[PDB]
Amino acid sequence: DKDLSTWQTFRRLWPTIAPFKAGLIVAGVALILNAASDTFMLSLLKPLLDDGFGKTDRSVLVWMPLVVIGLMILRGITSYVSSYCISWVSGKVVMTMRRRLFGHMMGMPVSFFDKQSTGTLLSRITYDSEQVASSSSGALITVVREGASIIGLFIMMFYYSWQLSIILIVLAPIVSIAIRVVSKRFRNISKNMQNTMGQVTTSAEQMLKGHKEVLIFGGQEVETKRFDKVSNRMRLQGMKMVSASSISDPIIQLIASLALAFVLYAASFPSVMDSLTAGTITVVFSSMIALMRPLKSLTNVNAQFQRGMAACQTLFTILDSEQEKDEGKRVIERATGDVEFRNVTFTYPGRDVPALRNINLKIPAGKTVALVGRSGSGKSTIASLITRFYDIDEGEILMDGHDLREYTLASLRNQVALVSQNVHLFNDTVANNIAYARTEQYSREQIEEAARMAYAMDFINKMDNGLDTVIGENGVLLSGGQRQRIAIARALLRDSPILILDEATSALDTESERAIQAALDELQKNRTSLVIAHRLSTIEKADEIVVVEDGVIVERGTHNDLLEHRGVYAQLHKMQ
Amino acid sequence: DKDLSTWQTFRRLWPTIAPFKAGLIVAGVALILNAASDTFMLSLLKPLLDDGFGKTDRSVLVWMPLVVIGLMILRGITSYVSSYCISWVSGKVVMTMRRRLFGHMMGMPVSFFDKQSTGTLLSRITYDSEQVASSSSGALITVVREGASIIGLFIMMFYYSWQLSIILIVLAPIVSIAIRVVSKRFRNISKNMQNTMGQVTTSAEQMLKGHKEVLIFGGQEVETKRFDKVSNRMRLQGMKMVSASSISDPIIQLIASLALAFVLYAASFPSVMDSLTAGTITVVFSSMIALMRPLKSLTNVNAQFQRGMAACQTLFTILDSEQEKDEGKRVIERATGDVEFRNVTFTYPGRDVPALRNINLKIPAGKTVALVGRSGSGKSTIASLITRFYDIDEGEILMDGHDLREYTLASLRNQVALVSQNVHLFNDTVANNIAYARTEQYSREQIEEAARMAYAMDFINKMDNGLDTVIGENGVLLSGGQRQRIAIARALLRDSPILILDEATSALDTESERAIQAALDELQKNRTSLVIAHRLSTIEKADEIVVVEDGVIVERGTHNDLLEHRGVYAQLHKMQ
Amino acid sequence: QMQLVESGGGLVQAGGSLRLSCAVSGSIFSIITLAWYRQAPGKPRENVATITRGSRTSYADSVKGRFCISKDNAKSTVYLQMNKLKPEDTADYYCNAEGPAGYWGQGTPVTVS
Amino acid sequence: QMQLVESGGGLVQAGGSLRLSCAVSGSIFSIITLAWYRQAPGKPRENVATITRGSRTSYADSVKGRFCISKDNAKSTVYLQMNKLKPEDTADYYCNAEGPAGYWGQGTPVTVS
Ligand SMILES: *[C@@H]1CC(=O)N(CC/N=C2/CN3CCN4CCN(CCN(CC3)CC(=O)OO2)CC(=O)OOC(=O)C4)C1=O
Ligand SMILES: *[C@H]1CC(=O)N(CC/N=C2/CN3CCN4CCN(CCN(CC3)CC(=O)OO2)CC(=O)OOC(=O)C4)C1=O
Ligand SMILES: CCCCCCCCCCCCO[C@@H]1O[C@H](CO)[C@@H](O[C@H]2O[C@H](CO)[C@@H](O)[C@H](O)[C@H]2O)[C@H](O)[C@H]1O
Ligand SMILES: CCCCCCCCCCCCO[C@@H]1O[C@H](CO)[C@@H](O[C@H]2O[C@H](CO)[C@@H](O)[C@H](O)[C@H]2O)[C@H](O)[C@H]1O
Ligand SMILES: Nc1ncnc2c1ncn2[C@@H]1O[C@H](COP(=O)(O)OP(=O)(O)NP(=O)(O)O)[C@@H](O)[C@H]1O
Ligand SMILES: Nc1ncnc2c1ncn2[C@@H]1O[C@H](COP(=O)(O)OP(=O)(O)NP(=O)(O)O)[C@@H](O)[C@H]1O
Ligand SMILES: [Mg+2]
Ligand SMILES: [Mg+2]
Repeated sequence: DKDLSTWQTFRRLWPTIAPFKAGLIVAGVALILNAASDTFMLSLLKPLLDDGFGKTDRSVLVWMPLVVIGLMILRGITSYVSSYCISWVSGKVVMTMRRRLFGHMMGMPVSFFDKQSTGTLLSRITYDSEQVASSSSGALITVVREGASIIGLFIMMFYYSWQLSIILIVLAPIVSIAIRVVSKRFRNISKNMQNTMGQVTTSAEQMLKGHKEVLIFGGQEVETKRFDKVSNRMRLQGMKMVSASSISDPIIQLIASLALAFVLYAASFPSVMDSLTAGTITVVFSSMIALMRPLKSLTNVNAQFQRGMAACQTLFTILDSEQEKDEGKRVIERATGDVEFRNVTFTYPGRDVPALRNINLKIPAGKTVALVGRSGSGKSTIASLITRFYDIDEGEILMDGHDLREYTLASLRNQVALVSQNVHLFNDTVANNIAYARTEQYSREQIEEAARMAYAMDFINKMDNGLDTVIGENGVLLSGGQRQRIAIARALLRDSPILILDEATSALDTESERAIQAALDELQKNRTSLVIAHRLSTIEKADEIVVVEDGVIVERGTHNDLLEHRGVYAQLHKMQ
Repeated sequence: DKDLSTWQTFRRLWPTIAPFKAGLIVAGVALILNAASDTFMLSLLKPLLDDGFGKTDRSVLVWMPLVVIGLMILRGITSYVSSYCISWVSGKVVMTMRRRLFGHMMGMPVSFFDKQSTGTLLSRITYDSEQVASSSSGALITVVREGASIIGLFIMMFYYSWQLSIILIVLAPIVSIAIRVVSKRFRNISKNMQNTMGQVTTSAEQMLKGHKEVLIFGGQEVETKRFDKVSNRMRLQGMKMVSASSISDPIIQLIASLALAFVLYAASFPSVMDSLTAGTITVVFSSMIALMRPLKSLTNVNAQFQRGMAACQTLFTILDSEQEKDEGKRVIERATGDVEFRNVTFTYPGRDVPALRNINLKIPAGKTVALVGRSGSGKSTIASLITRFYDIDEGEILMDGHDLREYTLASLRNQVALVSQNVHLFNDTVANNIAYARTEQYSREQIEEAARMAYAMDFINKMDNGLDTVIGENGVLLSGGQRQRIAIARALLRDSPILILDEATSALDTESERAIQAALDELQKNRTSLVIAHRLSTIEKADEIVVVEDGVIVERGTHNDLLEHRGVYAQLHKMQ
Repeated sequence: QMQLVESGGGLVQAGGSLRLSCAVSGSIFSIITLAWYRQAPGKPRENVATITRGSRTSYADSVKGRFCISKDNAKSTVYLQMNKLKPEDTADYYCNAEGPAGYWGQGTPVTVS
Repeated sequence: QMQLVESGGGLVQAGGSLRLSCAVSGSIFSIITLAWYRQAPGKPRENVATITRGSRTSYADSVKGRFCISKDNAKSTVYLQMNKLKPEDTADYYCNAEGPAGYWGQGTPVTVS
């Protein structure tokens, strides 16, 4: 990170604020009128006192109450207008920033999410954006509303007697440098607090997602001690912020009151008095007194504003990170399905050992390739390379004769349907899980046909509402095989030219697996398929069986040929 | 969310604040002195004007600057003290509330988490507690400071001329009822905003946790549209808050300025003037003007302060929900392992159909029972009942002859080690995952021996740092079989008298599964075990095989006897 | 608790026919597995017939084609129809519910001349 | 690309001994599966010997106990030692790398008198 300024963060924000200039312009006009009303109301002491209540004609006091009430009506109207317009613009800007942040996170590479924690990014969405919102609404309204008041008081004081606006001038730069120093301090503390809040969210999220492990292994004390640590650190950094703010405010108040001391001392001179009455000074010492109150408001709201300025700076740094590399530009309507690995070598980020070494694998159109091998040998990695979750080091992966990097990511991933090894469902009705991202495109007859092909219809008919049954947060209201079959139906609904089954039948019994296999045989007789299997009963009819070991292909063939040749596959078949 | 007033929420908060009374007492004293300094400073117009600058002796102006500077020093010191002490107490209280909320969530039943979303509870921790923190620090400091200033001004005005403190008295109740109405409105809007923020967090969390499904199925537009709705709703509710605040403030300002109009009108009378000089009247007019500025501060921070009050009310409602029902009071040092189901019937919450019907299942000490059956038949449910995740309807589950409900939950769950069907690992090192909640109790030799028994040592030796390798958020930096074997080692490290393997070898190949089985045979020759298996090769040596179907036990026996008798199990064995 | 009592025959002639019954009570009768075992005077218990939820019968080879096992859901009763009996079939017959480690009957002797 | 060339024998007498070689290049030689196939003039290709990563050799029953397959990691070469040859073994011999659908050799005729 690298701090900027308040002006510099507003110069970064400006392209976002530009579409909403009208609200800002009317808010600025209303702010000017509000400051004018305040200053004019304070400058009523001069006629009230000089043109005495009984010394001079009461003509002033005849009309003065109506003037006060009218000024208050005008000030109220302009205060409403300025508050509402600035808050509307601020809400719009914060909404835009939140949406940009969400889209940016959705566009990051998978390797980014491997190295992160959900709590940190969730904190970026929740805590930092709420800091921007709170600051830019409340603290910004107050800052502008006291700055205008201070400027009005300065103008009035310089108008009545400039020989004291001179001390105001000589004291303004000191206040400016003090405020700038304290603001930099505040921005640093705020960034620290953002990191600590990310840690707090990560701690709570880890306890919540692993609740069953906490219970079963008795991890209550450890989780409680980790939350004690992080929450105490959050409190201590908040106290750092408070210490800075409450040591800064009295110093600035003292500097500002040196002006009041100077005005009293200067009036103590006889060479300055007798030039002005009692009433001009009735305005001037009333105005110094009434100036020290907006100063406090301004300084006191500075920490809250800087909590928003620091959050904005953090979001700006995030919003120009590198997203998923997408520099291909040829869409594909429907691939034939002819995927070919050509001498590819892949190393996971930060791992220094190849997960795959020299993979020369052809997956012809309409043929099924089965990857078998021991656990940890690199089958899910091949499946992850086909969908471009990770990018390879050497070699080429071609689809329809062109490298995968030549296509658009959306266009490419439209050609692949994947049942992953770790099934993830959503908190949605069974029907909105089978048709996850295409609920407007697939009818209920198509969804029921997919659910029937995945052997999921019998258990769905027994549920509370059928296809409208809400399943839990991650399908938690289902058994493991039922979650697997819903994921299978989700993949089978979309007639994608490439289907990848990454051990799709691990949680299924044998009869269920055989029914699903019977459906797959008829449905996918002409679609490229890649089955990753540990059970060799699932892949006996594959057109080519590929045995992976430590990341290299150790043999390839059909079931009958691989049963002869007495290789690795014959050993796997024998021990099963 | 049934609302309480500000006083009532402080009366609920008080038992938490009571341990920190000292900070509050010194803060109150410093607040009193600060208000006295402010009022005294403002009351310097009467001698400065009456004892004129040149009309009377300058003896006043000889010393007045030093009085002003001394008052400012005193004000500054007391302002620092009050701000710091109230912020310290507030931080302590917010930390305590956060810790109570975390402990409460950790103590809820599993059925509670089934029906919830992680985003809602995470929002409770992050957003609501941050609202309490921000309010109780900033808005509370401002509210008490401005209240003290207002009371000081009232006292001074009533002191100089009570014939105008009478109008102050007649206007105070109107301001009170206006503020009380607007505050109730603010708390309602704040509770709505808390719910909307829970929805925002749920949306972002669903996108993050299901990122690969979003990518593979092209769900970017649907997720973007969802987030657009929720973020726009959050903005609109914020605008509701702003509308209320900015319509309330001018009305209260107008009511307060009616007092200024009255004072000008009353001074316009000749029967009131000539009783007091240009002095007391100048001070009275200045006091009304300077009173209208704390009123504005009070109302703005009332807007920002009722958010904290509403968050406190929500947290209070949460902190007295029903936790997991734990009314057993006999600890067990180490159960023999003799678990017995006695005619138990179980229905999942809100399901109206029994998941288990009449289960009469004995699991003798030192004996292995294998549960086999079709998917969705109720095996993981039996495993979930043994650990008391859910409580049964009829029948009894006994352990060592006593009902499971007679034991303490911690004591009971200390006797069970479970490899669940859906493996969950923590983002830490491998060694801190194997020894999850007992990192201080198990040595590295014990952890390596567990990892060797789970067949995990060969792949661990190949990792970057060995047992100190950080695995991803959910073990994402591992293959599926490697996550399974780390969970197996985690369970095997603790020599628990009851071991439950809920399809612990689904992601393993056959040789890996056979090595793990060989380790289990020697290690668990005298420990009660319950193996839930779909692969019958895993459970051929179980002392009793139990076939579950639709929630009822359809046959029981040993492998050789169940192969004869040609029942369900013979059919399962034949088709495999 | 589940209990079941046989109501069978006694002495019959060779080549005759017998029909055994065993009323099962206190059970989910439509799901559990029922079977008929027999015990010769010296030999251990041997399975004779089994019926499952789908009325999937399956007989032992030594008796296949002569016996017939069936169950009446409404009456909650399981029947063993014997045809063409032999002296070697003279044994004590037990009904069994849900597996060889499940619930047994008291027994009903059957004698063939 | 992986390529492999046999350097074998020609005509030998019955009961003699032969040793075939096949240098494998461009491969992860220590992991992949190597095998020797032979093709009689009329018969289709038949597997003769296979060796795997652990040097786990397997021999066709028709030739078991007479042949011996081995590989030298340093030289990246796989050997087929033949003993007690027969006229029925006269065929064209191929080395194969990683499976029947993998990479094949050009062939080396072997004739036994
Ligand atoms: C239950 C009792 C019994 O006797 N069993 C075996 C008898 N096998 C029969 C051969 N059957 C083949 C067609 N069966 C389906 C229709 N069955 C009626 C025709 N059966 C003659 C040809 C007449 C029989 O009673 O049984 O004969 C009706 C039936 O379900 O009963 O092999 C069979 O069962 C199929 C038992 O299993
Ligand atoms: C590779 C080439 C070959 O000839 N093979 C089979 C030969 N079988 C042998 C039987 N052997 C049993 C003990 N062997 C382990 C030690 N072997 C040395 C002792 N062998 C005689 C008894 C001498 C042989 O050369 O082979 O004999 C060393 C060895 O690894 O070679 O069955 C066997 O192999 C085990 C092939 O597989
Ligand atoms: C965080 C929520 C805030 C929402 C409400 C914000 C209220 C205050 C917003 C205005 C702040 C001052 O607005 C100020 O506008 C000028 C307008 O040209 C910007 O000036 C900008 O335009 C020029 C001219 O094209 C460009 O060089 C560049 O984009 C930038 O310098 C300032 O950089 C910005 O700081
Ligand atoms: C989140 C904010 C954290 C910091 C908040 C700082 C402000 C705290 C002060 C709030 C005002 C004092 O609050 C007030 O305390 C008194 C005791 O002194 C409590 O009163 C207590 O004693 C009274 C009188 O016997 C009994 O009703 C009862 O035993 C108990 O409620 C009030 O219930 C509480 O309303
Ligand atoms: N995201 C990742 N980052 C780093 N290493 C990884 C990652 N995923 C897998 N690996 C490792 O890469 C290697 C290849 O594994 P992977 O492709 O996941 O295996 P697999 O063969 O599908 N395993 P399995 O499910 O157990 O049968 C193994 O060492 C993994 O531990
Ligand atoms: N938390 C839950 N709430 C409601 N119903 C549930 C819940 N968990 C499981 N079920 C249902 O309860 C029944 C029993 O299933 P469960 O005990 O999970 O299965 P299982 O026999 O272990 N099958 P499998 O997980 O495939 O090996 C099934 O209908 C499940 O869908
Ligand atoms: Mg895998
Ligand atoms: Mg299960």
